[PDB]
Order: sequence, then C-alpha cells, then structure tokens
Amino acid sequence: SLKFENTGLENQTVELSRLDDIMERLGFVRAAQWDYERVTYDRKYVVKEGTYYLRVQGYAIEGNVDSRYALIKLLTPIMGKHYYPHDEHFPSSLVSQCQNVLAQVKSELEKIKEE
Repeated sequence: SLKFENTGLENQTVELSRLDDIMERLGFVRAAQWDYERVTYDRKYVVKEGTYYLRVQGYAIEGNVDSRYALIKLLTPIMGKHYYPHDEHFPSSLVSQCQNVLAQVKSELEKIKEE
C-alpha cells in the first residue's frame, strides 16, 4: 500500500519492447501475467520477515500486452509486502532503495524518449 509519487513515470508513454529491456536490466521480472490489460514488473527484496516487492505497472494504450509493439502508459509505482514465515510499517532504508531504482527507471526512459 506504499506508493511512490512524483517519479515522473505517469507522464510519458513507451513501447513495450523498450520497456521490457529497461526493466530486466534494472532487476525486474514480469509479474501478474494473467492480466491482459496491464503489464507488471516486480523487483523483490527478500528479508527475514518475508518479501518486499517494488511493482511497476502500465496499461496498453495502443496495441496489446501479447504484442512486441504495444504502447504502454505507466501507473504510479507501489511497494507491496508479503510476510513469510507468517497499519503496515515500511522500513525507511527499503523505501530509499526503491526510490533510487525508480529514478533510474525514469532516467532510462528519458534517454529514448525522442526516438
């Protein structure tokens, strides 16, 4: 339920193949692949209490999810939390790390924006 506002990600669109390359490079794997409207990427931070995951998601505004060419509009990134083995408190260090990763997501998208 933690969100990251003001990353700039929601303000520009990107081709899916170009998004995919960027995400894999930055440690994300595809997630929630049952959804045909949205593409989802998770970067996992496993800890003693379980798994935190930085989730970046976008919808196909043009084309579709199963196509090489699809135009993706990104939504507000979130950090999810899963407890294993069994009001959420989010660790400030992990918040800072996720902020850093999102900054490089944004920087990589800015580098190809005009092409």
